[PDB]
Amino acid sequence: SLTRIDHIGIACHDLDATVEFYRATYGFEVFHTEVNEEQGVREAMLKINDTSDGGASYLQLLEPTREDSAVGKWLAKNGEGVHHIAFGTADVDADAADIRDKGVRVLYDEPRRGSMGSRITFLHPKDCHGVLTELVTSAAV
Amino acid sequence: SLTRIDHIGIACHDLDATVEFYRATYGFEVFHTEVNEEQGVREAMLKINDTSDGGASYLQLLEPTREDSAVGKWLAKNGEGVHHIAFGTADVDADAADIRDKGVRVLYDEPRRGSMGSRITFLHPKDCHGVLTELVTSAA
Ligand SMILES: [Co+2]
Ligand SMILES: [Co+2]
Repeated sequence: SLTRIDHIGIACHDLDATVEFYRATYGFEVFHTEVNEEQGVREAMLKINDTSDGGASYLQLLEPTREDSAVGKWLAKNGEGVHHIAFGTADVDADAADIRDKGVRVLYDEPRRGSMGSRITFLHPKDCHGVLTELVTSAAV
Repeated sequence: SLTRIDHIGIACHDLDATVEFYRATYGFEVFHTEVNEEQGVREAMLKINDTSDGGASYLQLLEPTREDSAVGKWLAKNGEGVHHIAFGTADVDADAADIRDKGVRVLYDEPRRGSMGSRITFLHPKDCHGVLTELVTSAA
């Protein structure tokens, strides 16, 4: 079951400049930063609030680490801005299987590693009225 | 201060078809629907979760009622997709004034009515690294 907005993915050319913009303008601190070599992105999560399902809502600021990354190619085409939205669930595997069975294109055959040890998958934006959509389960405890 | 993600604003050609997609695919349902002739939209709010500041987070699906709308013009140029993000605050007026004073332009000189009797304003996307950013104070 999708029970929260987990994050908004925001692509930027310069992660350190964009992080400083969110910090200086709104007072939002970096919760966690990491590099995902497989995706070719450096990410900063800014925690905005906690959620009623036990999770949290973040801004996920993303910079490409190389030209051949999905995010680097998206930025070259569209400029900086909102890249994707993410919904949280206790069961990414079951939800992804349910949505694939409805005919939605699921970009990965199985969930992959995401921010802070999460497991994630994506839905094709052309099946989601133009919105690149991520499904997220937080790290297991 | 900005204490939650209040909503994601998603522009679409056909609100009813888009709502059915979110209902059928994710099991979301419509919390509130309204026609706003000032903004020139029809909008549906789908409540996804409650938030730790006492508010809630929504998807806001927006269809144009006329082509001379911020949203109607944006769809012609961009196609369907994410149009804005919105942050909740207890005092939209105070936070907009503080943010203007930092050099980020505010699109309205005074806040306007938004969905569900909220009080809203927007920050200029070219001052926000390409993200059209709304500030929202919910009704009592
Ligand atoms: Co993400
Ligand atoms: Co809005």
